Amino acid sequence: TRSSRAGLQFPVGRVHRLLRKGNYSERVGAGAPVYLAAVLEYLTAEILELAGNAARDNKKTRIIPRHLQLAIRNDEELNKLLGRVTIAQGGVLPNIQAVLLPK
Amino acid sequence: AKTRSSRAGLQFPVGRVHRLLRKGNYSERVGAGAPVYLAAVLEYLTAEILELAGNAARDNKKTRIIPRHLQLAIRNDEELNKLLGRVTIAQGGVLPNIQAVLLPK
Amino acid sequence: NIQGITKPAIRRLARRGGVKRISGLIYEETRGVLKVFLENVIRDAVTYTEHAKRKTVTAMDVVYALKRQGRTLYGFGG
Amino acid sequence: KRHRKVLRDNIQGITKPAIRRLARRGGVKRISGLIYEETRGVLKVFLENVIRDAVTYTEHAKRKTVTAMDVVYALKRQGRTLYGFGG
Amino acid sequence: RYRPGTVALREIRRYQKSTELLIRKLPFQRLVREIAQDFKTDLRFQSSAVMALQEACEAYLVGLFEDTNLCAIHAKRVTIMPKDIQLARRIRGERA
Amino acid sequence: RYRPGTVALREIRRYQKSTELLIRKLPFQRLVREIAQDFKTDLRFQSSAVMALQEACEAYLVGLFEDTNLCAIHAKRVTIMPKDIQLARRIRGER
Amino acid sequence: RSRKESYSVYVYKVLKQVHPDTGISSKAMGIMNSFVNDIFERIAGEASRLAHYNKRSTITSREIQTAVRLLLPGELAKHAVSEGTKAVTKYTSA
Amino acid sequence: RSRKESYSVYVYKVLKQVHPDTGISSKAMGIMNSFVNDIFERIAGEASRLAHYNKRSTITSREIQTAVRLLLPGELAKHAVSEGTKAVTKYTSAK
DNA sequence: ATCTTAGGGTTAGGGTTAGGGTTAGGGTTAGGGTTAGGGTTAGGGTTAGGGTTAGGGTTAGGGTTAGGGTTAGGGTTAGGGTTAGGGTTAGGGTTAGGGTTAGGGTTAGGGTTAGGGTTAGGGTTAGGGTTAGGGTTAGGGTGAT
DNA sequence: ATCACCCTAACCCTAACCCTAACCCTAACCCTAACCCTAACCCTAACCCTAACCCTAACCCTAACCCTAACCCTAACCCTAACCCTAACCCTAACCCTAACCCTAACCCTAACCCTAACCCTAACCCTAACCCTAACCCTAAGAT
Ligand SMILES: [Mn+2]
Ligand SMILES: [Mn+2]
Ligand SMILES: [Mn+2]
Ligand SMILES: [Mn+2]
Repeated sequence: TRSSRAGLQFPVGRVHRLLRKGNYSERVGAGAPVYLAAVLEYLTAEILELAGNAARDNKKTRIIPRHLQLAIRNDEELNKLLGRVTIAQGGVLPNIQAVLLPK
Repeated sequence: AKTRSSRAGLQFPVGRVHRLLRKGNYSERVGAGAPVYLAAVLEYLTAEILELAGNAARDNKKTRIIPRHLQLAIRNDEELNKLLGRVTIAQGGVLPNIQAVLLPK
Repeated sequence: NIQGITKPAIRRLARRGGVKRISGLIYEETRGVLKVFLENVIRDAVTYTEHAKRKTVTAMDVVYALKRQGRTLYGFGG
Repeated sequence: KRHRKVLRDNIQGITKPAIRRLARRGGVKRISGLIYEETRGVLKVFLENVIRDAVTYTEHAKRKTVTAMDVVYALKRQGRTLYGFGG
Repeated sequence: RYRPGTVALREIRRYQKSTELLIRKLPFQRLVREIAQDFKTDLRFQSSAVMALQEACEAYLVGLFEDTNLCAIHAKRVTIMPKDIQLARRIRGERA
Repeated sequence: RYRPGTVALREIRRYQKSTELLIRKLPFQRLVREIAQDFKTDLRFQSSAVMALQEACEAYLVGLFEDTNLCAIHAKRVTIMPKDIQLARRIRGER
Repeated sequence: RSRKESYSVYVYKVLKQVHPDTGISSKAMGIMNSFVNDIFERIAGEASRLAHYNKRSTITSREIQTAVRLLLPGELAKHAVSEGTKAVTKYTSA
Repeated sequence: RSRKESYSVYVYKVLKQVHPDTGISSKAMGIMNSFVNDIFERIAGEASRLAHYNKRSTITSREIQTAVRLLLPGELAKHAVSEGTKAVTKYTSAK
C-alpha cells in the first residue's frame, strides 16, 4: 500500500482518488496525496491527543463530543482553526464574567 | 445570428463564459444552457449596478461614473449592499452618516 | 409555534452564555432573532432538497445550508 | 549596488492627524488620547496578517516581487475582498 | 431564600458544564415544520435534519448570548437588553 | 474660536463626503516594507500592490471606527476608547 | 508580451443601454471587472458543489439557477432567475 | 442501498497510537469524520486555487504545502509542514 | 435675541489629463464531423417517514415577597477640543540601471490512459464493558446571629 | 468570623445499551502497460521597481487655554429575581401504512474532441471634452455683544 510506503495510517490511495474526483485540478501530483494524508493524520492525532486527556480528566475512557469541544476551545490554535465550526453536543467552556461574581 | 450571445439576446459573451466554466475546474462537463443562463445573470447584475451608478453620477453633476458612484449605488440599495457586504470598493469612500447623539443640542 | 420556545427555555440558553440578569423584553427579541435564523437556514436547506428533486429535507441539506450561512456543523455526517 | 538602509519603527509614520482623519470618516466626534496607540497596534496586526499571506503567495509563485494580485488573493483569504486592483 | 443573583450563578455553572439541549424537541419540531411549510408544502424532515437544525440554533443563540452579555457589561450593566442583542448582531454583520 | 464639537463635525462631513486616502503614501510604504522584511528579505513590491494594501487598511480601519463609535454610544459616550475598539474586535471575531 | 482579458466591451455596451449619456472611469471599470469576476466564481463554485452533491458530472443551467437562488438576495435573484431563463429559452429556439 | 465511505478505520488506528487505553463515542467519531472532511476540502480547495493562479494544471505537494501554510495557525502549520515533508521524503525512498 | 467672521458651496475659464473613438491585427469562438458515457427513462424493491393511539411526571406558569440594579440628576475634576507657528518630510517629476519577471524554444519524465490482480474496509452480528440511573453521603458554601 | 441552611458532588451501588471485536465478501486500490503533453530548463528581452538626484509648501507636531464630556455620589424607583403549587403537555414506548427514495436495467443524445475558420476584441495611438484647479464670489451660520 502507498500508506505503508509513507509511514502513514491515513489512506494515501483514497486521498489521491478524492483529489481528482473532487474537481480541484486537471492532474494530481504523486506526493500531493501523501503530503495531504499526513497533514490530515497529524491534525487528527493532535486533536485525539488533547481529547483523550480531557476524557482522562473527566474519569471516562471513551471520548465523547464534550471531550472534543473541551480540547478544541482550550487550545489557542485548534480554536482559531475551528473558529467558525460548531461541534454538535459539545456545550460551552465554563466561563463566568468577573463582574458577575459575588461582592 | 452566428455568435451564441446574439442567439440568446445577450451582450455578455456566452462563448467566453462557457470556456471559463471548463477552464476553471468546476465540473467534468458544462451544459449547453449553463453559460447562456450565467452570462444573462452576470449581464442582469451589471445592468442593475450600472443603472444605480449612472443615477448617482447624474446627481453629482458628472458625466462619468467613478468608483464613488459605484459605492454610493451599492450601499444605498438594500440587496446590492447585502450581496457585496463583505466586499471593499477601492476609492469608494463611506456613505455620509452622523449618529443622532453626536449632533449639536 | 414561535411561543413554544418558552421564557424558561430562553433563560436556560442565556445561562449557558454566562448571563446573570435577563430583561423581560429580551424573551421577545430572542424569539425574533431565532425565527430569522431558522428562516435563513431552512430556506437554503429546502433549496438544496428541491434541487435534488426530493420531498424529504435530509440531514445533509441542513448541513450544506449551515455551511453556506457560515455556521458549519460537525457530527451530522457532513 | 551595495546596501539597503535599516527599516525601523515606521508604525509611528501613521501619525495622530492621519488616525484622526480615519476616525472622521467612521463618524467619530471625540477621540481618546490612548486610541492613537491602540489603532497603531490593530493596524500592525492587520498588515502582518495580510502581508504574511501575500508573501506566501509570492513565495509560492517563485517570485521576489509581491504583486497587486498577491495582495488581492491575500485579502480574499482574510475575507476582506478588494475590488479594483485586478481579479 | 437566596439573594438576587445567586441561583442565577448556580444555573450558569449547571448549564455551562453540561451539553444537553435547552429547547424541548416537540415545540421546536413544530416551529421547524411551520417555517418550512412557508417555503414549500408537502415537506418531510429527516429525524437527524431536525436535530442538526436544533443543535445549530442553540449553539448560535448561546454564542449570541455571550456577545450580548459583553455588551451589557460594556454599558456598565449586568442585565441583557434588546439594545445589546441589536449591537451584537449589528457588529457581527447580521444587522447593517 | 469654534466650540469643542464644531470643527469635529465639520471634519466628519469633509471626509465622509470624500474618497482620497487619509495616510500619507510614503510613511505607509515604509511600514509595509518593514513588516514584509520581517517575513522574507530581498522583497520587491509592485506600486499597485502597495496601493491595494493601503486601500484595504483604511477601509478596514474606517469600518472599525464605525463599530467602535457604536460601542462608545452604547455606553452613553461620545468619545472612542480602547475598551470600545476591543469590544468591536471581540464581537467581530478577531479577539 | 501577454494578452489581458476583460469584460470592458460588455460593461460599456450595457452602460450605453441604461445611461446613453453617462461615461465610466478607468478605475470604475476595474471595480466593475472585479464585480463580474467575483460573482462569476461565486455562482460557478456553488453550481460546482450542487453537481458534486447530487453525484452529477455536469453543470447544467439547473445548477446555475439554484446557485443564483442561494447566492443572490430575494428580489435580485427573482429578476436574475427570470432574465436567465429567458436567455436560455431564446437560445434553444435559435 | 449504497456504500458509505468513512475515515473511522484511521481515526481508530491514530487514537490507538496516542492513547491506547482510550476509546471513542459514535457521536464523537462523527465529529472526527466531519473534521477530516472539512480540512480535506479546505486544503484541497486552496491548492486548487494556487495551481490555477500560477497557470499550472497539476496539484503537487508544493501546492498542498503552501495551502497548509495559509490555512493552519502558526505552530500547527509548522508541525504539519514538518510531518508532511517527512511522509513525502519517506515515500520517495521506498518504492 | 443683533452683529461680525470664517466656513464650503459656487462660479469662472484656465488648462491639463483622460477617456472614448479609431485604426489594424492576433487569437479565440464558431462550424460541423465523429465520438462515447453521463443521464435518463423504465419498473419496482424497501427504506423511512408521519400517524395515532397512552401514563404519568417533568416541566411550564401565574402570583407571592422584597432585593438591589437601573436610572436620574447634580457636581466634580480634567481631558481632548481648538488655536498658532516652525519646522519637517511628504510629494512632486525628474534621472539612470540592472535584478527580475518572463516570452518562447526544446526535451523528458511525470502523469493519465487501460485492466486484472489482490486486499482493504464497508456492512453486519453480537457478547460484555462502560456509562447510566438512584440513593445516601461528606463536602462547602449561603444567608443571616 | 459564628451560626443553621441547602445542595451538588462524591462514592458505591447494579442495569441498560452501544462500543468494538467479530466475520465475510465487495469493491476499491495497486502493479502490469503504452502514450501525450505539462512542466522543467534556458535563454534572452524588457519592463519596472529601486534609488538616485532636484526643490518646496503641504502637513505635522508641540505646547497653550479652557470648554465641557466623563464619571463620581446618591437617591428614587420598580424591574425582574426567588419561591411556590396548579396544571398543561412533552416524552418515551409502542404499533402499522405506504409514499418517497433510489436500485440499476436498457438506450438514447448530449457534451467532448478535432481542425480550419472568420470575427471579435486586445492593444497601441490620437484628440478634445470631461473635470481638475484656484481665482474671487456671495451665502451661511458659528458664537460673541
Ligand atoms: Mn526589520
Ligand atoms: Mn486634557
Ligand atoms: Mn540582466
Ligand atoms: Mn452536440
